[PDB]
Amino acid sequence: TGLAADIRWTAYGVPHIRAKDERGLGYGIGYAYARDNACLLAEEIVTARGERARYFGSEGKSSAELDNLPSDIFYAWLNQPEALQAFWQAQTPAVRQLLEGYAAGFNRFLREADGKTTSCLGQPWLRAIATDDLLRLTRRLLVEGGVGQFADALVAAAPPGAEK
Amino acid sequence: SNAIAVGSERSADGKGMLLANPHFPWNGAMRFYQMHLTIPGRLDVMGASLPGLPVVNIGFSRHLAWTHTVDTSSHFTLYRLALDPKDPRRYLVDGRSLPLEEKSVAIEVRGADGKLSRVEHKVYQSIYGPLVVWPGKLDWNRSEAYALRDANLENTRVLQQWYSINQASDVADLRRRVEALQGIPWVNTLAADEQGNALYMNQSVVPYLKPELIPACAIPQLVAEGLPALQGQDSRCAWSRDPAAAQAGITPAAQLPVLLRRDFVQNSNDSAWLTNPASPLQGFSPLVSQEKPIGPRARYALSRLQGKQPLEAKTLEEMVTANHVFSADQVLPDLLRLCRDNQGEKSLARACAALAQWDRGANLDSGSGFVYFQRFMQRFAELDGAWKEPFDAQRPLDTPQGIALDRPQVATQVRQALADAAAEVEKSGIPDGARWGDLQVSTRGQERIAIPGGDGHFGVYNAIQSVRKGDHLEVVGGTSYIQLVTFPEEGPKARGLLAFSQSSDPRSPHYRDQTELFSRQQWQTLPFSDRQIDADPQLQRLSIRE
Ligand SMILES: N#C[C@@H](c1ccc(Cl)cc1)c1cccc(Cl)n1
Repeated sequence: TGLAADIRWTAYGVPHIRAKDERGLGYGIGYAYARDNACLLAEEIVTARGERARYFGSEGKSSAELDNLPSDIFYAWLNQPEALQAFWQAQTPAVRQLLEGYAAGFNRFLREADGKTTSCLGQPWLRAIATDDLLRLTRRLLVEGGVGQFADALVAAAPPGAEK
Repeated sequence: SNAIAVGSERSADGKGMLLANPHFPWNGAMRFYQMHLTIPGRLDVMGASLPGLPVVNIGFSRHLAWTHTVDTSSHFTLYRLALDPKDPRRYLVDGRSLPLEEKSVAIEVRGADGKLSRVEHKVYQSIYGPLVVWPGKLDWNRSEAYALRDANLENTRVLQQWYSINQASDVADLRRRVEALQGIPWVNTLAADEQGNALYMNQSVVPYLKPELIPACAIPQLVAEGLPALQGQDSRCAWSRDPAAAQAGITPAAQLPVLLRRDFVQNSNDSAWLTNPASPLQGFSPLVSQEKPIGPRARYALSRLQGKQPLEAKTLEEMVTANHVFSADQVLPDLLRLCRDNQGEKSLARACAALAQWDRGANLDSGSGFVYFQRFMQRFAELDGAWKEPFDAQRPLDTPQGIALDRPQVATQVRQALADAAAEVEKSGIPDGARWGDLQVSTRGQERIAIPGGDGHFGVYNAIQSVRKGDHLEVVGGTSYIQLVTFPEEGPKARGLLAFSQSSDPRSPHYRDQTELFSRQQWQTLPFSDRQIDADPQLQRLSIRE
């Protein structure tokens, strides 16, 4: 609560969010983005939570074209509770507010959606989100310049056996 | 990605100007989204951001526009471990045997039968980070293993950093705000302001090693192919600490390239070196920037930008929408000559006619010459010593250039490459008279939309990466959010498009509307002032609270 935003859309569904503070600003962003891309975000948060194999089985891939089970092992390793808690504790109050407003505005769209712009309506993975989910997405993008390029290699790393 | 920032010495109005043409995927977690954010009195910024992020990543404000491109700097290092000769789960540092640590994660997996099973997986870690196996290249055997330390794992500053850039007033303020926080993960920044300053920064989070350490700390074979690889059995190869750096182990802002000019700066994913050739950026750590040959997009851009004539908004727009295949400039004159030298050689007839009729472009209407040229170039690239003039460090803008047809082993190999390319092209199911736009499309529900542009590796500024799907090339990434910003007296004038449209959902009114526009190369106003927003006859408004 104490979340409010004024949203104007111009041609091509570009939103213009006005708010008096970061929480209201994030509330308008999250709600406007959900209207256009709720399914995409829910999918990418599933990936970043390491829950692809849980909803989709081991036969499919993420949008980055990794197999679901190696992708999940990578993101479970990346986004462990202690890493997320340390990342959160290092955020400025303004950024914390932006993120809380975003999750609440996204969840508000989801509470009301009737499918007009949301093709994955009723799927079990289309779920309310939390600020930790947006930190999971953030960390996933941070490491795309680094260990994320070696995700398969991380999953493959196993010590040698008895061989010659 | 491309970026060009023009300043008061070269723009037609004597103010700043910025072309932002980032190249990123058309789906998934890096799919750009347009938005404008305003807290009246202290924030007003518009641009595009990535999924999940409540800040603008590339955009503009009343006096500033900025954009990014992926840099060539290293953002991690690999460490080669010397394993304990008694135990391949221990490794040596300064001669002392250390145990790897184990962290297990547990994943639920949905089965054939619809039930969940649990899969436990052990991740081994060293003091540097997790171990990584790339079979045949980075193995884990009884002698050695590789660990990977990623510098952005400790970068907790990235969102504050973009929020800070969103609040920047001009180029000087932007530079202060980026150099102070060092939160940018892995891209260059380029910007222009109303006063006419043009700024390039290779200011990101880059592992720091003092320069005297590099020669013994490098793994010489791995660095040869540009992998940032260090000796992990020597404690003096740890990233160097410097209390001026915002994060322990990263390069201080003072040691990262920056160029501030009043004429122009540009980058198309090459290093900092030739951002503007009148002032080369040289002398950096090899983890930061090296003097390598520039790819064809940068060569193309530098060919349009150098000289003394003013640059108009229109000129920068047309560098994108011309779809010129600049790599053709280097090889196609010599290639057509080989074609003339081989007339009535029937394996080459269709190829040579397609190539001679071709407009050298990746336009919707461009002829099948482009497809022959691509498959030939894929082969030409795998040939040795075939350039008439090879790369010349003293002429980095005009080399390599031309085919060495005066060397019979080359003329034979080049001819053979052209026959093999032509065979591949003929074996595929391309109709007669089909154009580039009949082949390269973006699917939208049950329909298709033709997309202009081609792979950045062939020097098309408008870079578009596609993959074969059935009977078509399906676009997967490239030109994405486009913004071209100038600064007339009333307020910033911004023009562009989001190529793939606002919404990834097929049910949305905004699933393909800008994609139809992108196909016809018709950029639009990006409305920013309340006067522009209110003039829009599609204007809609909703206020929400809880
Ligand atoms: N660096 C970097 C990344 C990046 C990495 C992390 C985050 Cl949280 C935001 C951006 C990037 C990706 C795509 C586009 C841009 Cl502009 N920047």
